[PDB]
Amino acid sequence: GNFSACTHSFGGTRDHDVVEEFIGNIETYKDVEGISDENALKGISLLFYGMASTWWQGVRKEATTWKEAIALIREHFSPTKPAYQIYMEFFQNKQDDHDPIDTFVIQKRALLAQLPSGRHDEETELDLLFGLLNIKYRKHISRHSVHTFKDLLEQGRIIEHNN
Amino acid sequence: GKGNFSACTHSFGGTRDHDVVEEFIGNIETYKDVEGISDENALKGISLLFYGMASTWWQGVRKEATTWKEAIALIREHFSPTKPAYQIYMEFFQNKQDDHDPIDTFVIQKRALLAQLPSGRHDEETELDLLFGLLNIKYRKHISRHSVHTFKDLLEQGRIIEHNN
Ligand SMILES: [Cl-]
Ligand SMILES: [Cl-]
Ligand SMILES: [Cl-]
Ligand code: NA
Ligand code: NA
Repeated sequence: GNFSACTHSFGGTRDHDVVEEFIGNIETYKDVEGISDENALKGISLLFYGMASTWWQGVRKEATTWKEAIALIREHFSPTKPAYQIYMEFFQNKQDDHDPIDTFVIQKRALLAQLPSGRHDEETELDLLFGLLNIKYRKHISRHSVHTFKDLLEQGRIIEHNN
Repeated sequence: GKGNFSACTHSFGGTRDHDVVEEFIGNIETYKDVEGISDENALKGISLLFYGMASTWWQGVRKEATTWKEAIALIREHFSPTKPAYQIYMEFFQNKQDDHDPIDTFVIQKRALLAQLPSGRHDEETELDLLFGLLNIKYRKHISRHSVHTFKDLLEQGRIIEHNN
């Protein structure tokens, strides 16, 4: 009753649906066979082979609960762009002299939409963006004069129309 | 009785001092409450409370302040001397860790900026995400993002690399 009879296995395939299917299968097996969280944690290494086994050897001390073991599998194997990479790319290029504010804001908010969904509110997102705006706009627009991207775009478009 | 600030003894000239701003806001909130002035009327009468730079400032922003609450938030935002968050982020991302900057002084310079943002805005995981891309390849070869959870972990692992090299 520790997964020694379980026919599900995971080798480290970096495929979201494969990871969710595996996690779903072992949660079901655990529930149907009446395995405790503590025993599921002590037996989970029986379900890994290849790269997943080498991986588990490296992280198992971090998994103090069954729930943390499941979170480690999702975090490590479900593929995503690392947040640190998104921030670096966000700060890599300032707004050009001839790039209008709408397309500049679209591209930047597109990078912000790659970060975890609940992490930043619109105020924080505006703070991240505001320093990259062209000096042409910041001469007219105080950070304290805008609360939303829509406020910023409304003032920026007026500036563009008056050139 | 009063419907305006004509009997208020408090005024603000634009001193960029957090304690002065909070004292002024507290004093006009007390007067407003004692005289039973509504939010809407306090906003219509607020210009009497400003002189000098604060008067010129208010002339320039008053259209943005559609409520008393928004007026008070604009005073706090404009007169509390702080580096604005957007400038903190730009300065943070301006310099990568050089080949000769060790982990202690790199982390200290970056924490000096992060400590100027609102205390509850970013948890340590988010602060490490902001930092990690700026770390020199000397550290990133040996230190995986998934392997550090705290600045203490990062400092401990970076010092081992330095002790070896
Ligand atoms: Cl079993
Ligand atoms: Cl006062
Ligand atoms: Cl501060
Ligand atoms: Na302005
Ligand atoms: Na407003």
